[PDB]
Amino acid sequence: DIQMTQSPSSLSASVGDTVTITCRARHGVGENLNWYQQKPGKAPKVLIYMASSRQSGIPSRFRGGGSGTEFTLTISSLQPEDFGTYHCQQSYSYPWTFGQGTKVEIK
Amino acid sequence: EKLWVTVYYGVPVWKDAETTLFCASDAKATEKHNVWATHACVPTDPNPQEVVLENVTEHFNMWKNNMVEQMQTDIISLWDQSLKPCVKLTPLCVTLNCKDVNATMERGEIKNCSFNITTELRDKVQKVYALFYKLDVVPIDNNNTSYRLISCDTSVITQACPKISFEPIPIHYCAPAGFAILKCNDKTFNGKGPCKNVSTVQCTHGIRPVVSTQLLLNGSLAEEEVVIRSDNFTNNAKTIIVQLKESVEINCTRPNNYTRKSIRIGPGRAFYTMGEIIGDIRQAHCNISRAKWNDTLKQIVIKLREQFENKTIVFNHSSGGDPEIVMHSFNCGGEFFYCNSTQLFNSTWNNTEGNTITLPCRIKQIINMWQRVGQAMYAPPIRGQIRCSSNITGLLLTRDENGTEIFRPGGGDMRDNWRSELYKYKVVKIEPLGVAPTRCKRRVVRRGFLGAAGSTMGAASMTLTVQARNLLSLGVWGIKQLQARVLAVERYLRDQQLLGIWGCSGKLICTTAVPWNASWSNKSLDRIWNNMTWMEWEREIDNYTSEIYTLIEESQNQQEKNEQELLCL
Ligand SMILES: *[C@@H]1O[C@H](CO)[C@@H](O[C@@H]2O[C@H](CO)[C@@H](O[C@@H]3O[C@H](CO)[C@@H](O)[C@H](O[C@H]4O[C@H](CO)[C@@H](O)[C@H](O)[C@@H]4O[C@H]4O[C@H](CO)[C@@H](O)[C@H](O)[C@@H]4O)[C@@H]3O)[C@H](O)[C@H]2NC(C)=O)[C@H](O)[C@H]1NC(C)=O
Ligand SMILES: *[C@@H]1O[C@H](CO)[C@@H](O[C@@H]2O[C@H](CO)[C@@H](O)[C@H](O)[C@H]2NC(C)=O)[C@H](O)[C@H]1NC(C)=O
Ligand SMILES: *[C@@H]1O[C@H](CO)[C@@H](O)[C@H](O)[C@H]1NC(C)=O
Ligand SMILES: *[C@@H]1O[C@H](CO)[C@@H](O)[C@H](O)[C@H]1NC(C)=O
Ligand SMILES: *[C@@H]1O[C@H](CO)[C@@H](O)[C@H](O)[C@H]1NC(C)=O
Ligand SMILES: *[C@@H]1O[C@H](CO)[C@@H](O)[C@H](O)[C@H]1NC(C)=O
Ligand SMILES: *[C@@H]1O[C@H](CO)[C@@H](O)[C@H](O)[C@H]1NC(C)=O
Ligand SMILES: *[C@@H]1O[C@H](CO)[C@@H](O)[C@H](O)[C@H]1NC(C)=O
Ligand SMILES: *[C@@H]1O[C@H](CO)[C@@H](O)[C@H](O)[C@H]1NC(C)=O
Ligand SMILES: *[C@@H]1O[C@H](CO)[C@@H](O)[C@H](O)[C@H]1NC(C)=O
Ligand SMILES: *[C@@H]1O[C@H](CO)[C@@H](O)[C@H](O)[C@H]1NC(C)=O
Ligand SMILES: *[C@@H]1O[C@H](CO)[C@@H](O)[C@H](O)[C@H]1NC(C)=O
Ligand SMILES: *[C@@H]1O[C@H](CO)[C@@H](O)[C@H](O)[C@H]1NC(C)=O
Repeated sequence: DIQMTQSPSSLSASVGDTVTITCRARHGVGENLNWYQQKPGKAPKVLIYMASSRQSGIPSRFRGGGSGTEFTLTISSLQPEDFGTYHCQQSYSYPWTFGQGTKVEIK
Repeated sequence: EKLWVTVYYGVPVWKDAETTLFCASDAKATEKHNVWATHACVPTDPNPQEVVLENVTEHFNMWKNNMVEQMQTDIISLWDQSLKPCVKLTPLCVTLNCKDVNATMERGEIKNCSFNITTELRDKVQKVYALFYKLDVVPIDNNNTSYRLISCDTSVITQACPKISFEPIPIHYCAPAGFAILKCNDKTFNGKGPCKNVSTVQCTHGIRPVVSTQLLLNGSLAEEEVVIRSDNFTNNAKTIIVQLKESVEINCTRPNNYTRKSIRIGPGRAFYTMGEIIGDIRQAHCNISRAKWNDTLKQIVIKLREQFENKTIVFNHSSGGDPEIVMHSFNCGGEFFYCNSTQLFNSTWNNTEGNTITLPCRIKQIINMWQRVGQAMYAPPIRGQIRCSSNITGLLLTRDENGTEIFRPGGGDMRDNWRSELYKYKVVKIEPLGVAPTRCKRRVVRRGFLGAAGSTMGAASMTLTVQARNLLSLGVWGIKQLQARVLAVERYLRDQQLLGIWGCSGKLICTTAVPWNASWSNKSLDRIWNNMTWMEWEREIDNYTSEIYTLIEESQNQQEKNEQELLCL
């Protein structure tokens, strides 16, 4: 099983700034890393598909990229609606493991 | 009394030309996987420039405008590029066992078809079922329940990738450096002939690549009145493009919800089709306000009467035939609607109930779009209630005998939709070099780009810098961008080479040693410099230009360079 980590484990920022969450793999996965947004008490929804491909309905404020083992999610012009826990998942090889998640508090 | 040839660089002279144009878009409009690939276009400038050309009258002809053919080529190439990396439905051409789905309710419009699919991935025949629209399935074996998918026998059906969006995004056309686009600003311009208010732009306004027939949607409206345009106009076999003064709001809908299922075709590939119907079954329809359409026809009839003399005008429905060409059509919401439109062309005007006209509409998935044979697209189900609320801004009419003219909704190819937006634009080629007589021998207020074009040669001659400071500086748009840059480079170097040989590489005004020959133009300098514009002069000198150039290089730079070579001693 490919082990996943994420950094920072706890993040906070004010409305309108730009933040970065980095998801790290023990082994390379090409571009096959998905990003999800989980609201407290709700199931997550996917934000980014193959590392950089954004899901329709998600505003352009959510950007991402990277390859190999180090990937980033960049959230520009942070909004109150962006409060929640972000997760990253590898689709390259089975099991499709997840990182521990990053909690984003909005101030 | 002796006049000498002098070379000018930056002459506001243009000639008609056909060139490759490149695209631009509003980078802050901006979804990817859009069929129009607008993310590959150069971002537009917030400042559009727009220089009004005083004293310039230009001849515009919408029916021979290369920009329309170029746009059609780009639109078709973009569709083929977008659809290419998608699932082919070749394995899906199988015998369908179809029964009517029982239920303004529909009466047999949706069929429940069960068929068995042979799949490569495993030797496996699976009995699957799917829902299809009546227009998607062609009956076979007489009265048997056997059907096939429409156009399978004539084309290879390509499934559109569900991630592909069909939303129109305005596309700006921009001339390569060294070329310019002239825009006609006449309020009642009829599409042909002279235009008085002509402005120069680098890029056109945004054009929404809306694909429709009979009625023009979105786009742009006329400013003063309804304008009816044609080519010969006498010839009944010519499309009449009607641009409206005020838009008509048309609200089309597909009230059914449905669900979507995926039937695997092969590894990594599946057929996306309609599943169980959620909710009741209601006919798709479109609501257009009656009073607004009534006034729209009143204005159209007035203009048609003015151009066709005081004859009776009657609007009829289009002749029966293939729904793709005899019905109004559009791709609103990602689904493809075909609407009857008869209620809009069913009245005699010569010289009463219901606030809204409801047009029945039918949904089709297998589309032989662009009037081609051998290709077809399958649009996956959207699974949603499509509220459209689009603007009608123009009509395409055709003409067919007791003193009455009969008009039908219709048109030719999709080009008619784009002329409506490109009618005011012309692409021209700038040739910044020219020659003129002056009194000087070598003896070894600003308006913007081409703003002096309508001025006399004098007064215009002090703005040559304005043009000199201009000119220069893997999909469809990438290649066209590459061709545009290479063309601009080639033209800049041709001009620089000509200036280099003459002996004028560093000057906007360059004096030569070649005397002026009275046979070229037997006119005094005041008759030339204070009467003619640079374009009239260039046309007048167009028969002797190669002679002047031959004399200037031969006698001025291959002899100056030999006389100087001898004088050093
Ligand atoms: C002429 O102009 C009129 C007036 O503008 C045009 O009308 C607009 O039409 C568009 C196209 O439908 C419409 O935009 C939709 O608005 C919906 C409002 O509820 C949105 O829900 C919808 O978003 C979905 O589709 C988008 C395009 O695919 C996606 O970017 C977006 O993320 C959403 O995607 C969801 O749904 C799709 C379904 O296909 C699915 O694939 C995805 O997974 C996801 O579930 C659109 O933004 C505008 O609202 C209309 N404007 C008005 C004022 O009504 C009209 O279309 C033009 N005429 C023609 C002929 O094109
Ligand atoms: C269309 O036909 C399919 C058959 O392929 C229908 O499927 C049956 O539906 C009933 C209940 O409606 C179930 O009890 C059966 O088990 C289904 N059989 C299958 C899937 O083989 C389907 O209901 C019909 N759908 C519509 C929209 O009419
Ligand atoms: C294929 O389907 C038809 C009805 O559509 C059925 O009569 C036939 O038996 C099926 N054959 C196989 C091999 O599944
Ligand atoms: C002429 O064209 C310019 C283009 O900028 C426009 O602003 C102006 O109103 C037009 N005038 C007339 C009389 O058409
Ligand atoms: C449609 O017409 C309305 C009329 O009020 C206008 O506000 C709207 O911007 C128009 N939409 C388009 C896409 O042209
Ligand atoms: C216009 O159409 C008429 C049809 O009567 C034809 O005689 C005429 O030659 C046409 N003229 C042009 C310029 O197309
Ligand atoms: C489709 O779903 C909507 C959800 O609001 C519902 O109102 C509508 O009636 C449904 N359509 C039909 C035809 O039942
Ligand atoms: C269209 O008009 C009819 C009139 O009965 C109405 O019932 C229907 O809801 C309208 N449809 C839309 C999409 O507004
Ligand atoms: C279309 O729907 C809009 C919804 O805001 C409504 O205002 C408008 O009157 C409708 N037009 C027609 C022609 O029914
Ligand atoms: C529309 O014009 C026709 C012309 O014959 C007239 O009979 C009809 O009553 C008018 N309808 C409205 C709603 O103005
Ligand atoms: C055309 O319009 C006339 C108007 O009198 C009508 O009688 C006729 O049925 C319409 N349709 C055709 C196909 O002629
Ligand atoms: C439009 O509806 C009328 C209703 O009488 C029908 O006769 C006509 O054939 C329909 N047109 C098309 C193109 O289906
Ligand atoms: C066309 O107008 C006539 C006028 O008598 C009317 O009877 C007929 O129903 C109209 N056509 C449609 C499709 O409603």
